[PDB]
This record gives sequence, C-alpha cells and structure tokens, in this order.
Amino acid sequence: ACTKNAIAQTGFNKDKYFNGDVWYVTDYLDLEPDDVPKRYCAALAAGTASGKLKEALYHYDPKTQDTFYDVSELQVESLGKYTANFKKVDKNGNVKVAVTAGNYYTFTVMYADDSSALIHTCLHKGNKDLGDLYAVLNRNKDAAAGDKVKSAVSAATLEFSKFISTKENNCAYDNDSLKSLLTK
Ligand code: HEM
Repeated sequence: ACTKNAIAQTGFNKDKYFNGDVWYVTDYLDLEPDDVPKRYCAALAAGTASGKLKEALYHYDPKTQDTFYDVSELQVESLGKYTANFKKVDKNGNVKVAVTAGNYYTFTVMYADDSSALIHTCLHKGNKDLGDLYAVLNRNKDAAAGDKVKSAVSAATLEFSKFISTKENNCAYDNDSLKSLLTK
C-alpha cells in the first residue's frame, strides 16, 4: 500500500533534472521495508527524447544477480509530479514486457539540485504495489549524501539515518545503456 502524497520541490527545475544524464540511487527507504531487499543497486536516466519526457531505469540485486531495465514515458500531473508507464527491455531497448495497462509508477521530485535529488515513487503492477519508496540520488555514484539532500530528507519528516545505503554492494552500471534507452 502507498500512503504518501509526496510534495514536489518548490521551483523544481525540470530541464536540469531531465537533461539526459544519469542519476544513481545511493540510499533508499521503503515505508513497507519488506517490499524491497536490504542490498540493491539502482540507477536511472531522465530526459526529453524527441519531445517526449522519458526515464530509463536499471535494477540489479547484487546477491541474486536479478537484472532488469525499463523504458518509461512520463505524463505530467503537476510540476515535479509524474505518472509513468514502463516497458521491460533488454539493455538495448528490445521489448521484453510491453507497456501494459495497470503497470505504472508515480514519481515525485521532492528536492533536486545539479548533483543530488530526493524522489518518491509508488510502483503499481496491476493490483500490487511496492509501497512508498524514497530514494536519495546523486550524479556521482560514489557520493556520500551531503547536508543539502539530508536536510530535504528531514524536511519530508523522514530521517536519513534510517535509509539503506547501496554503497557496499560493488554496484557497477552501464551508463551508455541508460542514456540510449531514453530514445527507445
Ligand atoms: C523511477 C527509482 C526507482 C523507480 C522509478 C523504480 C521503478 C520500478 C519499476 C517500474 C519496476 C517494475 C519493472 C518491471 O517489472 O518491468 C520496479 C521493480 C522493482 N523495484 Fe524499483 N524503482 C526504483 C528504485 C528501486 C530501489 C532503490 C529499490 C530497492 C534502490 C527497488 C526495488 C525494486 C524491486 C525489488 C522490484 C521488483 C518488484 C517485483 O518483482 O514485482 N526499486 N521498480
């Protein structure tokens, strides 16, 4: 179940966030913690591709080796708040699971600057969801969370001390695939 109406950043700068580049998840918190593993790797690219707002996602469970990519088309609900479809793809954008009614996620950018961000997502796959999931992002896959994004976590009435870090998993990412998937 999802329980939060995440508030988007006041003055969110969409062009900077959706610039075609990659964001790495450094830390995450699911309010239903058993919905996601305790060890995980994830990243995304976000950009406009031929006028369309897109995300490309990467998930990797470093223990099981379970790997999947997704291409998402985003619709705007309000500034910084989106509803996204998704199709599961290989790293080259070939479709494994097509866009499907009922497979979507909400995506809210609660805070962002040029290097760091705090997002909320509620994933739905038909009648199931994956709980309220918060993620701390950085442009640099190895960056420790600075005071700015930790402050945003506090401003959301959360505590960064409770987030689970992705940093001790040897995560390695295919940035080229994520960039190219924006077009697919
Ligand atoms: C737009 C940051 C993220 C977004 C938007 C997101 C979105 C998604 C989407 C769209 C799927 C379904 C993929 C498919 O079946 O084709 C998915 C699955 C999954 N995500 Fe995330 N995710 C994000 C971050 C994470 C993180 C950080 C964790 C735990 C850094 C996580 C754990 C999972 C798990 C375990 C699944 C599998 C669910 C299942 O088997 O039903 N995700 N995610």
